[PDB]
Amino acid sequence: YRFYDLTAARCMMAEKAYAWQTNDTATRYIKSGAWQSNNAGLMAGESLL
Amino acid sequence: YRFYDLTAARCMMAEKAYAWQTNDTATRYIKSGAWQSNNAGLMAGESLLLNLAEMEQAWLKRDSRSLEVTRTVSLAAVYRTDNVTLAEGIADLLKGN
Amino acid sequence: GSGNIPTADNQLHAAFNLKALNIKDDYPEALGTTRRIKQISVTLPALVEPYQDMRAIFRYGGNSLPAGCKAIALSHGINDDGLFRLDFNDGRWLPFEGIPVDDDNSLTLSFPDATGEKQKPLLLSLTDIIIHIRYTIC
Amino acid sequence: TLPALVEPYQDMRAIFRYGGNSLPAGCKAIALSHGINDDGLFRLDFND
Amino acid sequence: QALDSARSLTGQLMQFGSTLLGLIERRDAEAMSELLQNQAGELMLSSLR
Amino acid sequence: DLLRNGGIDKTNTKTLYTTMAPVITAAMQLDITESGEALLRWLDNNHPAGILTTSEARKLIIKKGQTAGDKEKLAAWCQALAQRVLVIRTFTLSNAELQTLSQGAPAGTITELYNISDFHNLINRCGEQAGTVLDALQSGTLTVKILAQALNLSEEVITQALTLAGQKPELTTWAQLAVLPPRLDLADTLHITP
Repeated sequence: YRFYDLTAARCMMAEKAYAWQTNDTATRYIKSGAWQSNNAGLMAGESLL
Repeated sequence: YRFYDLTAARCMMAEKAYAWQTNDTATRYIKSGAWQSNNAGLMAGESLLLNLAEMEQAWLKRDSRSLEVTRTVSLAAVYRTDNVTLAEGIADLLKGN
Repeated sequence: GSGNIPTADNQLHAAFNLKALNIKDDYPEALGTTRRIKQISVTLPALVEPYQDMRAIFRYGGNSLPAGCKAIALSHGINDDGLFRLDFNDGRWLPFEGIPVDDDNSLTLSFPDATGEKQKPLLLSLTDIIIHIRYTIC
Repeated sequence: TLPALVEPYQDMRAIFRYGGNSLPAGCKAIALSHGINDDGLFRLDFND
Repeated sequence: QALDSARSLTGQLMQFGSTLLGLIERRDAEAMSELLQNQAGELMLSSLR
Repeated sequence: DLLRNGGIDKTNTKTLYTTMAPVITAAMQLDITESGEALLRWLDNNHPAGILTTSEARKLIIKKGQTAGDKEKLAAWCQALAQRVLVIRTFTLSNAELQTLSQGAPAGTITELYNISDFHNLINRCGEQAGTVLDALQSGTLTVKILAQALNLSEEVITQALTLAGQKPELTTWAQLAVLPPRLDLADTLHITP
């Protein structure tokens, strides 16, 4: 649980680096729903990658 | 058991390198409780790498670009602040003291 | 003494809006619709007393850059990056990288302690400021 | 290489380009900076 | 480079998720294995009776 | 030592529960981490006196040095936690029954365990369709029609048993559902309507 919060902000840093180097802030790739409390967050990193 | 003692000191070396390169000795990341004798130390490296990733992200938030300035010191002028400056100051020294 | 500068308080300060530099007028628009700054290098051909550094800070006026990326230093004043190694392979961005060539910069080239000292005949004999701006047409 | 008399501290305006279309996207066109043995790049590495 | 840095942690969270699903599955087998023995004991009482 | 180490339990409520939840549900051998998450809520909403709020337990468990006092206080808190675990396991109540009861079910005297047992009996009569019943009860949308659909009884029977100890149309809390199983059993053993 506290490792998902680590890696999701890494995905957000990757998305902000993508948005800075190519000026595309309208598009988005790291979207929500990666964590699911029915699964207790199982298979979040699959969706993030 | 004797490999945990190897890798925990590596985590401590990483923490001391983090504390040296950014002057933050008050904070700490590699904390205790990584070994648990109820589990016979199972899942210690998970907790250690959790702390390492916390420290890596604290680095990447604190790591940015920085100003880099050089400065040239003419040491004959800072010996001249005492007016016993270098061109006579090394020259008059002749002794085996 | 004068804050909010564009001899400020005890320092000298420079200011330009890069919209007035006409980057868009330099090359035809059919080449590329966007132009972004990659590297800035500065050359300050002044008479320098030997074994003396030069005090100069160069900075972006707006705020859209990374944390330390917006401001650069200067060391001696002939084609000098604020860095000491110059490698584009570093994933750390260059300073002033990603700047769109439209607007949002009063071009800060600061000069700390411009008053009467060894820096005053230096900045007095500085007959011109020369910059080198490398940019990317994509 | 463009050996012309250049006023000091002045760039040179030149674009060099491929006429046909079989190349990659930005590969077909190059720029020019000052005019003596100058690539459109600033670093010149064949390992890229 | 930030993409690779994010990809490393997302692969690490894939490893954590696989390990966690293994531990949940194995705990969930051991709990049934103990339930069956408690039931076998309290059924053996009735057979002896 | 395990709660004191690891990540600091977050000072915001509803995050305190979900960070403290997996170690507590390991320490009590509960089934799901969300069950252990709602257990802290059920001891926090009500508990016998002098036992710590879980925010106060987090404030105590991260200290400079735990004294000779106020460490058996934390031990009494964990004993109360284990007693509520034993309440949960002695009725074999599910996750959904727990999270319905987690937001303020009184337990601590016998006439409250009677109500918890009656509620557990009603939700076992609901059975496979109990999830939408407790989901409607957690919201404000539990009606007599959906609950009659779940129990496989007529709508004109449950609305009669509701009139006894009159709460009749406003089924918003679980305490009004504990009234139903004695009335339904008594209207079964005497073949009459409620």
